[PDB]
Amino acid sequence: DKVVKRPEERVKVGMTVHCRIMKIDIEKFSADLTCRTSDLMIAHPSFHNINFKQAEKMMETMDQGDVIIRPSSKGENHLTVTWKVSDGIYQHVDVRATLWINSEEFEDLDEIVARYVQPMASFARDLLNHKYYQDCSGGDRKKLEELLIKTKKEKPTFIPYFICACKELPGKFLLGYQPRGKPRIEYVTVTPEGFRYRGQIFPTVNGLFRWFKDHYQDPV
Amino acid sequence: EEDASQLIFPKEFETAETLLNSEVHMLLEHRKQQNESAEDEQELSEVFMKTLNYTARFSRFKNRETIASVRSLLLQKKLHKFELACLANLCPETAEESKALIPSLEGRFEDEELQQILDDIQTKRS
Amino acid sequence: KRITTPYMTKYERARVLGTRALQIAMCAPVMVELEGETDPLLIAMKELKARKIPIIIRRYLPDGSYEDWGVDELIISD
Amino acid sequence: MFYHISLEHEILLHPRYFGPNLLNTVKQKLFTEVEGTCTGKYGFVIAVTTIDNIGAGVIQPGRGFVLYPVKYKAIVFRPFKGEVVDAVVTQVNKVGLFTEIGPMSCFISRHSIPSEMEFDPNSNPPCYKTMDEDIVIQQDDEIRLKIVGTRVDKNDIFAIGSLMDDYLGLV
Amino acid sequence: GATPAYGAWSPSVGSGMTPGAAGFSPSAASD
Repeated sequence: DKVVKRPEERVKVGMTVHCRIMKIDIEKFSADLTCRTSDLMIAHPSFHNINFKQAEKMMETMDQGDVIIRPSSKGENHLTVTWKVSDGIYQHVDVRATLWINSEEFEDLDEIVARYVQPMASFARDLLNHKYYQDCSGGDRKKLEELLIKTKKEKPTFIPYFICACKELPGKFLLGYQPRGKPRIEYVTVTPEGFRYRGQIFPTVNGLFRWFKDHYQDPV
Repeated sequence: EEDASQLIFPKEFETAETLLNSEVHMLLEHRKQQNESAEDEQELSEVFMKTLNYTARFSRFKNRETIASVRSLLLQKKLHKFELACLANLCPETAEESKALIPSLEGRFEDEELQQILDDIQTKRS
Repeated sequence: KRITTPYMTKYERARVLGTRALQIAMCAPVMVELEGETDPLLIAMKELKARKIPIIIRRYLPDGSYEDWGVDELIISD
Repeated sequence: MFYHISLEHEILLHPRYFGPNLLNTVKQKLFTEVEGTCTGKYGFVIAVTTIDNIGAGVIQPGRGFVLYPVKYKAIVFRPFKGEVVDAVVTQVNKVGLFTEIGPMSCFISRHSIPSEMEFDPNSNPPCYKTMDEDIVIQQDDEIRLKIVGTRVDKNDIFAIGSLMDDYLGLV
Repeated sequence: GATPAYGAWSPSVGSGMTPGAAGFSPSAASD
C-alpha cells in the first residue's frame, strides 16, 4: 500500500504481526518485516487420509473387488475396511464384524485385506455369477417371498432355488426354498476362511453347494 | 541390625529369589527386545538404560546353559541363598580371597573344598 | 453350588441401574444401540432390559462365603 | 542385590477405559506405574517381568473408578549393609571417589582409602597411585567395594562404600 | 455409531415340521 489505505490486514495495527525479517535496522529505527505470509517462508487398494454419508458417493463407481480403507467414526485408533459386495450392498468391517487383530499390523496394512478380505471377496463374488441369482431391489423380505409362490405354480414337481443378499444387514445371504406350500428362510454367513452354514465351515465355495444338495430332503 | 555379613534380613526378604548378574542382564535384554517391537509403545527409561549398561560390564557368561549349570552345581551345597549370588558374581581367584571378602565362609567349609569350587567357577567363565 | 435366589432383588436392580448410569455419565462405552436418547439413567434401564450390563453382583452369606451372579444370568423382576 | 519377588498393587481405572481392551489397559497402567520407583520396604524396583493374575475389580460406591488388586512378578534391587559388589568408578576427586552401583551411586572418602593411594592433581586425569606407581586406579574401572551404610532419600537410594578390606581393586 | 457390528449377529435358524417324501433332485460331484 503506497497511495491507498494503510496496510491493516498485512500488518497488525496495535498488536504484533509475525513477518520474515529481511533487514537489520535496529540502530537505524527500521524494521524490514514482510507482511505477506509467503515472505516468512481388479483389487485396487486405495487410501484415505472422511465421514460416512459423504463416503458413499464414491463407492458405486468402482467395480467389485476394489477395497477401500478409511478411519472409523466410533472411537480412537480404529479403522473401517469396506469391500465391494454387490450393487448397493457394502460390508463395513469395523475393526476394533469384530475382527480381533494385534497392534503391529498398524504399521503395514498391505496384509490385513489380503488375508481376510481378498479370499472373502472372491467367495462372495463366486455367488454373484451363480446360475439362479437375483436382486429384487436389494433383496427385500416382502418381495422375495412372493417370487417363490409365483414360481412354484409353473412347475409343482421341480422345486428350484434362488440366492440373494440383504441390504440392511450386509454379509448375510438368503437361501430360500419351498419344501411345501409354506415359505421358509435360511440365512448364511461368509467367513474369511469360507462360509458358515448350519455351523459348519467349508474350505471351498462348491463344498457348501454339494453339502446343501444332500440335506434338505429331511422333514425338518 | 540389617547386615548381610551376619546372614540376617527382614522376613519379607528372607523368602526372596536371588538373581545373578548374567541372569538379570539377559532378562533385561529380552525385555528390551520385546519392548522395542510393537510400535506405539512408551520407550525405555534412563533407569533401564543405566541398569543395562551396568550389568553388561559384568556378564561373566552369556550362555543361559552356563548360568543353569553354575546354579545347579552350587545349589547342591548347604550354603544359604545369599551365598549363591555374591560368590557366583565376584568369582574370586583363591579361597583366601573369597573367605576374606565374605566373612561367612570363615570356618564354614574346608579350604580345598572351597578352592575346588572357585576353580570350577573360574573355568566355567567364558 | 449357588443357593441364593435366582431372582434379582429390587435393591440389587436399583443399585445396578444407578451404578451403570454413573458409569455411562462418566463417558463409558454403552452395550446397546441408542435410539436417540441421552439420559444416562434411561440408557442404563435399556441395557438392563436387554441384559447386557457388564456387572456381576457378589452376594455375601451370613457365614462368610459369597456367590458371584451375572446380571445376564439371573431373572429380572421388573 | 537384584532379586525376583512377587509384589501386589492396586490401581483405579477410570470408566472411560472400559471396553474390549480393559485388561490391556490395566497392564499398561501397571507397567507405567510400578517401574523405576523406590520404597523403603522392598527397596528400588527395576522393572516388571510378568503378571500373576488380575483381581476382581471392585467398583466403588458412588464413584465410577474401579480398583484392581493386581499381583505382579517383578524384580527388585535392595542392597543391604555388609554386601560386597563390583561397581565402576565414575569420578575421582580429592574429596572422594564416586562410583555407580547400577541404579544407585555410592561415595568413598580418602579416609577410607589407605594412605598408599595418594592424589595426582598435577596430571590432567584425576587419579590415585602409589609410590612405586605400579597399581593405578582411575575412572571407568571395575573396582569392587563394600556397602557399609544405606540411605533412602525419598525413594532415592544412596549407599556409602568403603575401601579398608584387602582385595578391593583390579581383578 | 450408525454403523454397528454386522458380522457379530447370531444367525437364528427357524424350526418347523414337514413330513414329506423323498422325491427331490439328486446331488452333484464336487469336482
